[PDB]
Amino acid sequence: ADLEDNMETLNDNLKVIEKADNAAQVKDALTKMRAAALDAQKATPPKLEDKSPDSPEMWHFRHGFDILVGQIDDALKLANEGKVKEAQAAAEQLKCTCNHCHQHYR
Amino acid sequence: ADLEDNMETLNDNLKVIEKADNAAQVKDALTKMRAAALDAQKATPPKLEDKSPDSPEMWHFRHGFDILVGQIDDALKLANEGKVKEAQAAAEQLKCTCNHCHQHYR
Ligand code: HEC
Ligand code: HEC
Ligand code: NI
Ligand code: NI
Repeated sequence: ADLEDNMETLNDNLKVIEKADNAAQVKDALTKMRAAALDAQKATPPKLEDKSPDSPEMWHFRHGFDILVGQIDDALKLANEGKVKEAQAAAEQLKCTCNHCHQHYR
Repeated sequence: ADLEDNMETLNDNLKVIEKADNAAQVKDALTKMRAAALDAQKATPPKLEDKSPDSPEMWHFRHGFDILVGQIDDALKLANEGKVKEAQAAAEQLKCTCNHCHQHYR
């Protein structure tokens, strides 16, 4: 999917986790976010100056999703252990990683 | 003032906002952070002592304080509207910006 579809998937499913009642909902949302993050990882940010694939800026972009996926996996482990409240708190910690990447385009 | 002293001003006024009870305290602390951020913006950080003021590194360093000041101005607006709770949440959300500059420059 394109970057915009991925970002909608991420934003939508973070809200799903926030209002979820059970682990199945949290796990399903986190699984969808993980796929969307790995999809977006291969895209190019539209406002980036040097879009050269090996530029530090492009590596910092790709690495942002590595960090995001690691955090998604942290939350997935908690949800996999039936720790719904804890997984939800872990998902909230994603937000600063989202915002970090966005700030490179502001 | 130097970066370390301005950073102390920012860190301490973050705590003043956290324990504040009214809009006057929050406004006073945010205004103090705004001033410290604009003073810090004048400085070349240690890891860039080698770099010109028109260098892209320094443009982005100064831009980071503009982002932070923009967010402080949003929190000020909330406090001037008497939304004391929302202003305090906004001040907390600043910490993500604090950490992002640190990753790239500290
Ligand atoms: C880079 C490493 C990113 C991470 C991590 C996240 N997002 Fe993102 N997002 C990214 C880019 C390059 C952009 C476009 C910026 C621009 O030039 O406009 C976005 C944008 C969004 C949006 C706005 C919708 C859109 O532009 O199509 C949303 C709602 C969004 N992103 C959500 C989001 C969330 C919830 C994230 C973490 C869980 C997240 N993004 C991470 C790049 C990156
Ligand atoms: C760049 C745009 C920055 C923003 C935004 C914020 N800070 Fe910062 N901070 C920055 C640098 C380059 C440094 C290193 C200075 C040095 O001489 O090494 C720092 C350091 C700090 C510190 C440590 C201070 C010390 O005496 O070692 C603190 C406590 C700190 N910064 C706090 C802080 C807060 C709370 C911020 C947002 C509200 C914030 N900083 C923003 C650069 C930047
Ligand atoms: Ni970054
Ligand atoms: Ni000093």
